[PDB]
Amino acid sequence: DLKVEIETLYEVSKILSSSLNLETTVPYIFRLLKKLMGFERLTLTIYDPSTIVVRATSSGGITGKVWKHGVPIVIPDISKKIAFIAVPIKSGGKVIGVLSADKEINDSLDEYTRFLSMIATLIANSFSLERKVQAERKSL
Amino acid sequence: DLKVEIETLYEVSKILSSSLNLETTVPYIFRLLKKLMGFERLTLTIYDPSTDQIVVRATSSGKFPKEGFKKGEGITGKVWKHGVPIVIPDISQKKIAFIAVPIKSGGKVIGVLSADKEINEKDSLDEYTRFLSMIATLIANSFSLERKVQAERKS
Repeated sequence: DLKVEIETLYEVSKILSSSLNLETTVPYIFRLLKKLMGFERLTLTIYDPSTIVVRATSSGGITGKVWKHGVPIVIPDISKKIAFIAVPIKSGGKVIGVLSADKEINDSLDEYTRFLSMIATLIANSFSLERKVQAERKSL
Repeated sequence: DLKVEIETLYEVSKILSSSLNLETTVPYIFRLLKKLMGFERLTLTIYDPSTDQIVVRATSSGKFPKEGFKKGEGITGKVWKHGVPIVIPDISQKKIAFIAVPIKSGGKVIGVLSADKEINEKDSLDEYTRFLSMIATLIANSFSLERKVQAERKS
């Protein structure tokens, strides 16, 4: 399965390195996470430091604490168990959003969390870069 | 093991996604492949299709021949232009392998990525080659994207 992880990480890495548009990119990423990793009910939200710029959701109140303290929250069993993961999207020193998902497990959960956190960080950077480029267009 | 490849891939992708400029990017990437994967004397060369001149040329840390070539680079002269990975498991003339993976965007190959690896019985040279390809593909994409940004800039 650790091979499937690299494959997924690599695939999302390609999507990002070739496109500076998160609002089309994210859906592709969710698709990958859902098809390979087996996530579900994925959801992302990113707020402009001024305030809510981006929002996406998967197909088919705890997040609040991730904004406050900017640390990964997890609940191994909501009631095989269904876990709920919510990692912080943080770049520029602040937390700018949260990435969440469900993952039915039998399996190591802490690994899925470490992974979903890797995506959140990659996404955090792309968002920053997309805004930097928009800034150049604004000046001109 | 794969746990190291994941971290390394994650680290390089965390760089490519932070800036468009390749010249300040590649340096960090080479420093990772060297300290995590155990590569060395890595080199990246991207050409201009029309003039066949060098657009990008980055080399890692370490001793390079007085002439700038890597012994392996001189050997595999412009063979990368076929879009196929080249490898010489031994460069004798522990083993020292040389890997050269093609950088291809927009269909055409536009450069090469090379690295030397001190292999042994415990590590597979075939796996390292596959990994260097992933990096080559990511680098190609960023190069492509930096040009698209440079284009919309002139307009």
